[PDB]
Amino acid sequence: ETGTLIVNSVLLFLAFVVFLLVTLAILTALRLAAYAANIVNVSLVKPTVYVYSRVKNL
Repeated sequence: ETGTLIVNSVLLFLAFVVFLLVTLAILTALRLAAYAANIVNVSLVKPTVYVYSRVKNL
């Protein structure tokens, strides 16, 4: 091409999203591992919402 970065970006971005979609949840497996230092290696992001607003306020 003569500088077409849309065909290479639109094609990659597509295969990229799907990758991040699942690859994302994976990162979660690590988070729960943190709670393992207290009781069990189980945790969630629901109770973490408290920070959602905090970070936003900052």
